[PDB]
Amino acid sequence: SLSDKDKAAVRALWSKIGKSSDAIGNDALSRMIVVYPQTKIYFSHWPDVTPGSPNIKAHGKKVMGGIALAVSKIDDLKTGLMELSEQHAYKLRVDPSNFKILNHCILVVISTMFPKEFTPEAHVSLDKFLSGVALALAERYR
Amino acid sequence: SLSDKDKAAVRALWSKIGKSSDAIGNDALSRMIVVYPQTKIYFSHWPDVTPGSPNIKAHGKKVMGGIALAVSKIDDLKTGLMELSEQHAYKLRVDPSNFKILNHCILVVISTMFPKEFTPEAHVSLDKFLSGVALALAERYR
Amino acid sequence: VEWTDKERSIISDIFSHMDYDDIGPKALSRCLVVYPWTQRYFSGFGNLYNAEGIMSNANVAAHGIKVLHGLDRGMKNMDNIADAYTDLSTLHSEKLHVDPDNFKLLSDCITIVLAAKMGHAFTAETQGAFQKFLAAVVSALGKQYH
Amino acid sequence: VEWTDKERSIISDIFSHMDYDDIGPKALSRCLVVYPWTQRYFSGFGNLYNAEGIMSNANVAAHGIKVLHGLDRGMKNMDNIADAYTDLSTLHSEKLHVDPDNFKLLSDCITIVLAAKMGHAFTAETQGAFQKFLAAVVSALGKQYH
Ligand code: HEM
Ligand code: HEM
Ligand code: HEM
Ligand code: HEM
Repeated sequence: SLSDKDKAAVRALWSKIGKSSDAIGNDALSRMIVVYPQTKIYFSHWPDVTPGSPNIKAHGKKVMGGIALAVSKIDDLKTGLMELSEQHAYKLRVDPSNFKILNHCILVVISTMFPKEFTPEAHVSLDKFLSGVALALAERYR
Repeated sequence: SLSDKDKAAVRALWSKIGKSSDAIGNDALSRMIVVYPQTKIYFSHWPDVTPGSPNIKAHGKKVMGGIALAVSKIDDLKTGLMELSEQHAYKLRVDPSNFKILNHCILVVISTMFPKEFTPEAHVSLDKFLSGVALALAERYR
Repeated sequence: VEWTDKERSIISDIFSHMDYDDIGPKALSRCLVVYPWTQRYFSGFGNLYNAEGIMSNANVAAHGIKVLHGLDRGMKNMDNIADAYTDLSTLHSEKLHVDPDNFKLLSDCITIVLAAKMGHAFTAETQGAFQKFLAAVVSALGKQYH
Repeated sequence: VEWTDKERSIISDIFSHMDYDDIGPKALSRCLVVYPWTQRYFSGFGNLYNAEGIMSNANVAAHGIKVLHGLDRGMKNMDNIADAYTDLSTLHSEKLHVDPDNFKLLSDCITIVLAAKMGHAFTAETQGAFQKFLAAVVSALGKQYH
């Protein structure tokens, strides 16, 4: 679980990078689909599922919006993300191994954009937070 | 996280098998050391680290005692197992991949001893509970 | 994999005494219940409702038997597990897109169901040989794409 | 692994422009900080205190460079990754007893440090080739025992 120190480092980081969250979400989602092709089946209903794609761009905005929600609900992730856990883990039955993949790609994308701010200290807390997200999303499976 | 249904099924199961917990702990620990040899380095300081072993027997009693503690503290695993998380994850730096291994071997051992009571319904809740344990034990690493 | 002659005999005894009609359906059933996101990969299976739907669903049973029969082939060819599984490895990790982590879950359910059938006969050393076998099979199922 | 000629060129460009003295120490440092149980496997390393101990510990640096040089050998022999790693696979998964899951953690830290160095040049397709490479290396490091 996160410490008040972890919470503060996530808020301060998000404070620094959240301006570019639209580009972060597009980029992180593009990379998950290219580097981890097994994930493309969840978006097979879109006409264009390649990095340029208008659909990836619109949906990455939405995913970074869910992260922004987890940041503001950082003290109770389980309740804050219950609607989203319902959607993924109940309806779409997204296989949870895939949440670690998207989380990895978000870290790569932040590293790519904010190398100076993405220090190892910021990385431990962002990594605990992102695993808290994955865990909150996995709540409704069973 | 566990539901009141999960909690009740764990208590009822533990109620049925807890008589034989000394044999469950010896057996589960014997199997982890034989089937998953990478785990033997944490007990290299014992003179005998083979299934018969007097040391495995005494220590399996202790591990099943930690499980009995998690059952009685089932509503807040994080706080109930904090001393043990300190011991493993801080002091011994046990690598957390190993908690899933010991948990698997406990399920095999219960299945071996109480096939009738180890139904699939009992298995989902016992499996959520054992992962809650592993997660509570991993609390102090970082 | 380098196999011992003791391992060959254990693995052969195990398979030779297994009832595929009993183990396969229970292993798969249980996997679909304990790890319910795995139900997603099975398109056309029917009324997969609750836990007693799955348990007596004849389609899940049918399919549990095909899984044990797929293991039967690696048992018969232990020095060449990797290549006897190219067909299956290709379907599972390129036509079905099943995450590798799941072969590991099912394999854990086959072990648990086999431990409840064999009881005390399912010793640590027996478990150690069967586990080495299945880790080889699991390894051969993902082998295709990285 | 079946490699494309585009993959061969990407992987070769990457390595050819990497500063091993910069990447290796930062990747390993970061791995020891983000996943601190990995510090356990490193017997004799010294004062591994806090985060700025680890970051400027010359022994961790020294060792970060050996890891990148160990990758350098698989890059030079891509059609035979598996067998160029028997020495290392044997030390890591039988003399050191390092859980396979950890090669995956370090490999993720090398990617993150390499993404911060290359910036926008570290494209999805670049990432896709490097990841395929490292999954092959990780596969070759555990390959020894099941
Ligand atoms: C960081 C973890 C994730 C977050 C924060 C997240 C967030 C979201 C949000 C906010 C939505 C929109 C919900 C709506 O429109 O009602 C969504 C939809 C969706 N998510 Fe995720 N998600 C995550 C992980 C994943 C993963 C790993 C996958 C699959 C590989 C996935 C697959 C989907 C799909 C298929 C949709 C529906 C889009 C459509 O129907 O066009 N999600 N997600
Ligand atoms: C279900 C998960 C586990 C539980 C409930 C558990 C419980 C315990 C308990 C109650 C003790 C005794 C503490 C004391 O004597 O102060 C202990 C000690 C220990 N545990 Fe665990 N443990 C678990 C998992 C593991 C794993 C997976 C490993 C390593 C592979 C491990 C390694 C050790 C060691 C090395 C000791 C010290 C024994 C000695 O010094 O002789 N534990 N554990
Ligand atoms: C780990 C050991 C496994 C083995 C030996 C195995 C083997 C098989 C075999 C023999 C078939 C029969 C299909 C045919 O004759 O074309 C099959 C089908 C299938 N298996 Fe597996 N499998 C394994 C694990 C898994 C897992 C973990 C999943 C996850 C969902 C899975 C999903 C499927 C699917 C979706 C099919 C296709 C059935 C259809 O055609 O509708 N398998 N597998
Ligand atoms: C994943 C990619 C990895 C590669 C290519 C790699 C490669 C190497 C190399 C080249 C050495 C030099 C030793 C010698 O010359 O004898 C080494 C040593 C070592 N590595 Fe790794 N390694 C990797 C991952 C890991 C991980 C994840 C761990 C976890 C702790 C680890 C633990 C060690 C240890 C304990 C040593 C021995 C140093 C000593 O002798 O004190 N390695 N490795």
